[PDB]
Amino acid sequence: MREIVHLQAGQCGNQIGAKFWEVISDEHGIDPTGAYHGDSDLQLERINVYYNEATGGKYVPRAVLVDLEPGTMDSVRSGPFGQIFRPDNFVFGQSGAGNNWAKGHYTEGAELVDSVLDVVRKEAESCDCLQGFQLTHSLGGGTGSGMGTLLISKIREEYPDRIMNTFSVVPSPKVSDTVVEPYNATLSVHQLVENTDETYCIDNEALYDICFRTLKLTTPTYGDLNHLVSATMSGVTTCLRFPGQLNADLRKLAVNMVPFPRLHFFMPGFAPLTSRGSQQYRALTVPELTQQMFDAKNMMAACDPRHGRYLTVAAIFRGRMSMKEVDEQMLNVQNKNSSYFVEWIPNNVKTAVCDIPPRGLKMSATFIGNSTAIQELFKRISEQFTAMFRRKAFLHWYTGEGMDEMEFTEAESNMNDLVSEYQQYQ
Amino acid sequence: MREIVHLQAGQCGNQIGAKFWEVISDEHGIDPTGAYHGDSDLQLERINVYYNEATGGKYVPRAVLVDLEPGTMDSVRSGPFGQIFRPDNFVFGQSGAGNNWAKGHYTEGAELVDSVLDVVRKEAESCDCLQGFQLTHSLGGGTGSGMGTLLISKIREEYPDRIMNTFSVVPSPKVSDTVVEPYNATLSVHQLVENTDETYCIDNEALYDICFRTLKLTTPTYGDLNHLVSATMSGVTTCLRFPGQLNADLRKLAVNMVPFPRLHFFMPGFAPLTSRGSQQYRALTVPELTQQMFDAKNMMAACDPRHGRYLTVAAIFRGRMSMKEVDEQMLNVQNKNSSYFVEWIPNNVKTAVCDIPPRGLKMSATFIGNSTAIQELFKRISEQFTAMFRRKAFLHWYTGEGMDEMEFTEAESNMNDLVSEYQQYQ
Amino acid sequence: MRECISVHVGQAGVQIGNSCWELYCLEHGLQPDGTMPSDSSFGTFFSETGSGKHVPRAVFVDLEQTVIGEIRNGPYRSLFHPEQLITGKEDAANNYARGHYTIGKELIDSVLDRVRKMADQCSGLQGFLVFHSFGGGTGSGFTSLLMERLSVDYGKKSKLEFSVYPAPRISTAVVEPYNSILTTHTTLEHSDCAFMVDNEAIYDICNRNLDIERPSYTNLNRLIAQIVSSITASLRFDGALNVDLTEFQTNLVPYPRIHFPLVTYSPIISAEKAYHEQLSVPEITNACFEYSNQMVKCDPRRGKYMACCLLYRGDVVPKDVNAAIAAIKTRRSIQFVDWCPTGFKVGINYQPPTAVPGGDVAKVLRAVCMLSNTTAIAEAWARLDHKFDLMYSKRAFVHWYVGEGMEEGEFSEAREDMAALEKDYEEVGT
Ligand SMILES: CC(=O)O[C@H]1C(=O)[C@@]2(C)[C@H]([C@H](OC(=O)c3ccccc3)[C@]3(O)C[C@H](OC(=O)[C@H](O)[C@@H](NC(=O)c4ccccc4)c4ccccc4)C(C)=C1C3(C)C)[C@]1(OC(C)=O)CO[C@@H]1C[C@@H]2O
Ligand SMILES: CC(=O)O[C@H]1C(=O)[C@@]2(C)[C@H]([C@H](OC(=O)c3ccccc3)[C@]3(O)C[C@H](OC(=O)[C@H](O)[C@@H](NC(=O)c4ccccc4)c4ccccc4)C(C)=C1C3(C)C)[C@]1(OC(C)=O)CO[C@@H]1C[C@@H]2O
Ligand SMILES: Nc1nc2c(ncn2[C@@H]2O[C@H](COP(=O)(O)OP(=O)(O)OP(=O)(O)O)[C@@H](O)[C@H]2O)c(=O)[nH]1
Ligand SMILES: Nc1nc2c(ncn2[C@@H]2O[C@H](COP(=O)(O)OP(=O)(O)O)[C@@H](O)[C@H]2O)c(=O)[nH]1
Ligand SMILES: Nc1nc2c(ncn2[C@@H]2O[C@H](COP(=O)(O)OP(=O)(O)O)[C@@H](O)[C@H]2O)c(=O)[nH]1
Ligand SMILES: [Mg+2]
Repeated sequence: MREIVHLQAGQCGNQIGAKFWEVISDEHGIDPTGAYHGDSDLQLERINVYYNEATGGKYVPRAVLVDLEPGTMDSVRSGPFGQIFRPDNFVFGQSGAGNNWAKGHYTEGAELVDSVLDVVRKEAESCDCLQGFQLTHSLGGGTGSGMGTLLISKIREEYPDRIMNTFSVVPSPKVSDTVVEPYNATLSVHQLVENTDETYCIDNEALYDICFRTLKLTTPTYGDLNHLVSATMSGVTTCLRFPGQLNADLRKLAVNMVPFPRLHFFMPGFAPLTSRGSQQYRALTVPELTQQMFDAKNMMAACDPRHGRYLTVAAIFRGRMSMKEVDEQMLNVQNKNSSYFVEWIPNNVKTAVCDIPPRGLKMSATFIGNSTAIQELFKRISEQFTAMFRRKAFLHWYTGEGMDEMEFTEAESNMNDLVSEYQQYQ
Repeated sequence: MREIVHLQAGQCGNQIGAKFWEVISDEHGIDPTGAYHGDSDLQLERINVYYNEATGGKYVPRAVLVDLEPGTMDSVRSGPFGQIFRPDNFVFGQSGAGNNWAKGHYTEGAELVDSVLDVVRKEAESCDCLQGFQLTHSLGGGTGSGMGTLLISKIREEYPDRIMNTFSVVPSPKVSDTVVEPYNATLSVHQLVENTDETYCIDNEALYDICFRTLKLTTPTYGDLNHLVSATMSGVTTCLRFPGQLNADLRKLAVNMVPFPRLHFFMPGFAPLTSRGSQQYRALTVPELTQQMFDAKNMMAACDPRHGRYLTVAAIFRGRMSMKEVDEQMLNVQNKNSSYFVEWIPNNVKTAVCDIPPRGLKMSATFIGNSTAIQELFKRISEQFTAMFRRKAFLHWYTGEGMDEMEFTEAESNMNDLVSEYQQYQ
Repeated sequence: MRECISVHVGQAGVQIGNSCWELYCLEHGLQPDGTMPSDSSFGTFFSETGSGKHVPRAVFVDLEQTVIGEIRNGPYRSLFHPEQLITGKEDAANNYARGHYTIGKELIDSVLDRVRKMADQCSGLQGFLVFHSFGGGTGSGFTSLLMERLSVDYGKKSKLEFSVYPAPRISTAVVEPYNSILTTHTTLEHSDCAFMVDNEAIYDICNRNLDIERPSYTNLNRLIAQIVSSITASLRFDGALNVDLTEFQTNLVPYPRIHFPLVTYSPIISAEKAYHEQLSVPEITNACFEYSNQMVKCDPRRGKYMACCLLYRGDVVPKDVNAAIAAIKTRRSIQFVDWCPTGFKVGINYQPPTAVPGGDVAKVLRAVCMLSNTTAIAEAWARLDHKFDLMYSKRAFVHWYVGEGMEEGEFSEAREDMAALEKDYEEVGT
């Protein structure tokens, strides 16, 4: 019944993934041992969406864990929930990607993908009706960017009609840890624009802006960033895991969210987010969830939506709430902000409403933006790429893996073609 | 009342036998002293099938123990249940078989068989109505292969109408401990095809495959292999030891299982088998017992049944279960797998159902396959035999016992005649 | 039941015996005075008298007094029966013909009388264990006189024979090639399984594995005895897969004359390294296929394997052994003959290897002795018959053998019979 297969690539993809599995195990009431310990029948009704039943009523999550180094598998397996995953589903190399896309895609991960893909088959053949693939990765570095997009290509060729749905942490100039980040991302975005049905563009600069300007955390870690990402991952699948007044499958999102085939680079958000010391003073209700959700400080990519227009927004609400009040606020937003929505679509907002809010809050909303403002994320990567590439800097590490200079020229060409298609509807 | 006489030959036959006597003594509730200590009247109702009553209500098992060396008698007599057997029924030589069939059949065991056979008479004359002989041995080495088939020939000539039923551990290439294994087996199979009414072909390669790929044991011993064999030995006689919804004697198996006289080389299996750490997650029920029982990894010979077709299968179930559910699953299997059963037999499955499941499980099934895939077990022995015999290697150890080269030629001739009769119905 | 008569001949056989009986006494818990403080495990090697004294089933024979008078005076003077330590007056002088025709001709009917008085105390005697030098005058000539008698007196009984054989370069005598070639009739006609061993191969094993830079013969004999303890362990102890002394031969010997296996032991290891190596069943199995651990200086890769007996002892499980031999079958450098598709005979015994307390060889949970019939051993024969050919072309020492009652034609008749054995081992590889 609409099973999902989930795949984790590199350090970032395994870290946002290993936090996601702690979040949806809390929702479904699954113990770190894999045993069920929840309150409610609704937690158990759709446990098959993310888990396999095994003997003694132990639940085994349908993750595949992929890396070119053992050290992230060792960090996940030893972690808060590490014992939950199937030992056979940890698929790994020994020598890493070197932060090189071409090691991921052509050498170190091209060896390993035959050992990954045949595990993706064992999980997809155990499904009753697979709806799709949910892949967590980063576009900087070499494992997530280059092996993860190799793996997207292989699963896309094998499962052409299932939803391919990716959560993609990607570079920005003011929060960076790699010299060759622009190269790896430009080579990787070239695969995402052709193969994925949805890609949720996420940024460490925007995830730090939520931690300082909303949550007021003094020292936000990667563990705090991974918690913001995984809340929106739990959010968008909610309507195949729980009952609701308006149900929306990942495909019911895609049909409404993607006007023209390639414009599927979304930008997620979440509400309510409150400063930890301030919760007692806030009224949780649909118009406050709306005034947070649609504000430029809440979105998890550096793009200010005031630099573009939305094509479509989806607001996937959770909790006991009025359909008049939801339909009123999703009208009031796009009429009072009409200069920020495209005027050749007569209603830009999809709504969905689940009856079951996250554990410990009365309501919640996961936001998905599609906006021409995502041109700014692809533009700044393309101009960092260009300034290195005009002087061929660092290319011997990629051409040493047998990659052509022509593949860089063709990747940055396809990047400007993606920038041009969003700028066309501005 | 349908007594069985049981006979153990060589190291392997005395080891699978001395474990079998621990298993059926647990079933019948007999103490290692020979005293009855069981729960139930049904344990005592048919205790005569495998035991003699003696003074003080001590029970003495109707085993004959045969070896050409004292050291296995010493290992059995000192063992977990060794004190149970009659001291007169340990019949043994001093100098061993040297892993030589011709020492077993012509010299060392030809001296001893006059002292064995006259004990088989004392046990068979103490029977009220003997149904048959249940002989445990191996086809590699020299004692079980060559003395055990001498003893089959002598008991067959003396008791022509009683069931001769043998459990026969036999060679395979990847799990071998003897250089001359192919010779000994080819000389021994030539006796089994003519004399036995049933032979249950068992392999150490398949018994190790159950221990690693099903039970997940890290270090399986011969004691763990002997436990898998003896579960299916207890299984096939169950219907003359306990009540049931469908009773099947060893003869009621043979009439249904053996279409043409010589095609009686069966291939056993058992269910449920579960990884020791996983039992609480498994539902014990007839369709899970079926999906284990009819799968190629469960059978105790190296033959994958997907390399042939079954002639007949017998499924001897034990436990409180529905006849609709048994008859439904034994239909669903041979209709959904119809390419793996011969289509000149209109129903290939015999069923039997005993009311008393093994101590500590709610249900169990013992599987008996007859399949044209058993050609592969006889073929690989015949080709190992051929590659040595073309250069007469090792033959001075057999011809030194007065055996002819013509007897090797005639044994391998009769082996290819057995391969051809299974391949004929493919 | 399960007795063995051990016959120790010449200096090499007696000095290997003085290591064998040093080991067997420790392994069965017998004091060097033959008493036993506190199961019949000792019965293969020791007769028990009513005083509670265990007396070894051994005969020690030398044509000169010096080495056995040392056994009659050292710590084992109270172990042996005084008339089964047998000596002559006159050395055999590294001359086969003194051992066989002239000097050993006098002691032989006394040597047989002791072997008769030992066999009459057995009940199902398993065989003979005969220890000797191929290069010695007593080693070659007296063993060949004795074996000819035992092969008419005890024709059915298995005769296992442990031979210190001449090396590629290391030698102690000029006439070592003559005595060895004259012995080849003994091993071919009057032996059932003959374990050739080489001083130079054990010297290299000692250097590489024990890290002893300069070993004596006490270091060699403590390895040669350890192999015979492991061959006999299934006769003496409980195991998962015990191997009878004829069960061994039915898997080792493919053809009547092809009964010259190599032998090797693993792990040979010192206390410096035994605490850092894993010594898993996989490693000690693979160590037996290294040219580095063969106790004859020939390369197994220049041959084909006919059969291997892997005789494990100590803490091992048939799971591990099958998983190990599966990797050996996978390696293309370890090549078996086309006609032996099974290849391996496995034995498994529950008794660990006993340490001699004074020794270099460390305490370990596991050992394997691999005894292995392979075509490669024909090179150790091709070395030595090329040493023989240079000397017999000159008749270089022949007057010492002709002078002591040998026919001159026996040298040609022995070089001829060796060429027919070296033919047979080349013929079966194909
Ligand atoms: C008494 C009270 O009001 O407790 C709240 C709380 O104080 C606040 C501040 C919580 C708290 O959130 C954080 O501290 C936080 C820190 C870094 C990054 C993200 C969150 C809270 O920890 C988080 C926690 O939320 C959950 O448990 C959700 O179900 C969430 N899952 C987890 O956070 C989780 C934690 C550990 C293990 C497994 C899951 C979730 C979100 C989306 C989809 C599914 C589940 C809640 C209600 C609270 C606390 C406990 C203080 C907030 O988070 C949520 C998701 O509600 C942060 O802003 C909101 C507003 C809440 O009022
Ligand atoms: C609490 C619980 O579930 O205990 C089980 C158990 O955990 C499992 C794993 C058992 C266990 O089996 C083994 O450990 C095993 C190991 C090597 C080879 C064969 C078995 C069990 O030991 C075996 C034991 O089975 C029996 O006692 C049967 O009556 C069996 N007889 C014996 O095993 C036996 C043992 C000692 C002395 C005498 C008999 C039998 C089988 C066929 C016909 C007659 C009797 C059982 C139920 C269990 C344990 C105890 C864990 C399993 O075996 C059986 C026969 O049920 C292995 O797969 C099954 C599934 C069971 O769930
Ligand atoms: N390993 C080992 N080899 C020995 C030992 N003693 C002698 N040898 C070998 O014995 C071989 C020569 O045989 P001899 O020692 O002369 O044999 P022998 O029977 O005493 O000969 P004779 O004195 O003529 O009777 C040499 O190659 C030596 O290396 C010993 O204790 N251990
Ligand atoms: N949110 C998040 N970002 C991470 C984490 N670890 C690394 N990153 C960041 O995103 C990039 C991820 O690249 P990485 O996953 O290391 O490359 P890979 O291992 O070769 O795929 C890094 O440069 C970091 O800036 C993590 O746990 N969480
Ligand atoms: N299952 C099982 N197999 C054994 C056992 N002992 C030996 N075997 C194996 O099967 C073969 C049996 O031959 P064996 O019984 O030793 O020959 P015999 O004593 O001359 O009849 C051996 O080569 C082993 O591989 C045992 O206890 N159980
Ligand atoms: Mg001497």
